Amino acid sequence: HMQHITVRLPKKARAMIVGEITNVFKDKYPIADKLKVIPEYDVIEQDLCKLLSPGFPKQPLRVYKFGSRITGIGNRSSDLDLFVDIGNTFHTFEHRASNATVAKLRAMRKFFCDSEDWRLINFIEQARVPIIKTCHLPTGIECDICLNSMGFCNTNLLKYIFESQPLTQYMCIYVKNWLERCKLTEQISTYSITLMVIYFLQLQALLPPIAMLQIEDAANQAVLVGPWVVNFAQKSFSELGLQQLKATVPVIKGFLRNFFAYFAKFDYEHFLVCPYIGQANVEIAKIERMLHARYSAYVSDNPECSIQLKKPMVVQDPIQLNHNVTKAVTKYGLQTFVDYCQQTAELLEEP
RNA sequence: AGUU
Repeated sequence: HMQHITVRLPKKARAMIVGEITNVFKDKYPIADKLKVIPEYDVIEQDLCKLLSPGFPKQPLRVYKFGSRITGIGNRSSDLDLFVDIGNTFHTFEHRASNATVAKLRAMRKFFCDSEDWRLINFIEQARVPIIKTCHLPTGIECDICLNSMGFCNTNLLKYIFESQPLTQYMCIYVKNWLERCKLTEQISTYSITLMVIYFLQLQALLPPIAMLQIEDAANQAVLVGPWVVNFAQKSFSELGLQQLKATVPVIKGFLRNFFAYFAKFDYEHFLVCPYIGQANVEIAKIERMLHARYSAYVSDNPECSIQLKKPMVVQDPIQLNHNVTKAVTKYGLQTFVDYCQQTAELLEEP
């Protein structure tokens, strides 16, 4: 009994949806806002610089913090993501880590192992973005350490979006928690659903297309990481012509109802979630011809690194345009997601 | 498949 039967929304999610929206945020939003900046992070950054510099003498070293804590959707149990730039690699793109990058990460491992200030949790060199997971013992904060600047770049984009249009931030906190209660996080990450929220609000004219923030003319040049444009015009929404909403409980509830209803009925077979273009009905069959000329040139030289479109669910990263962030979602995982969306939208209704 |  599979495709003809709806996957039942888990009880742990149902209780939270049917419970008042207020109790969702009463603690979670103020906590998430406070975790954007705490002094603990300066201790981590300084300790990490002190730890690793002797391992890379005569090379510049800068640490960049990113991820959910930094954008404003974290909680006390969230990891802190850290990009360690040794030797000015910020503007270098590696879809999969180079051997040189792996050798650098390998060399970093023994420092965390040897240092009493850090507990090594895992060393993941075979991931697309290899990482060292380690606990910073003085603060107790778990850190994911990588050698790839792109997550930092999209964090700064999210931070601008969230600060300009706080509704986005409230919605992301809600759907992050919904994913956890639905036990969907193995298939759909917090970052993936953040891009889905962004795209949904773009369709409502509440957020700009990312492409529109990256016009290349006399006033505005690109910051490039490989072929990707990672900066954006930090224009006020007043200049952009976009209204800025106060997120209230009824406002949030109404947008979340429409969010879940929209992704319950989205045609994942023919369309992709596309915060770069930020318009309705962006066709899987067309997207590769809609990107900037650097994309086509990049795939010409990296033919196995074009966006993976032959997948049940396509959500394109707005900066790293060759990345379908949901490429690992299975047909049954997508069916589960859409069913959960459908049931959540129903429970958020008030006829 | 593992950060975002």
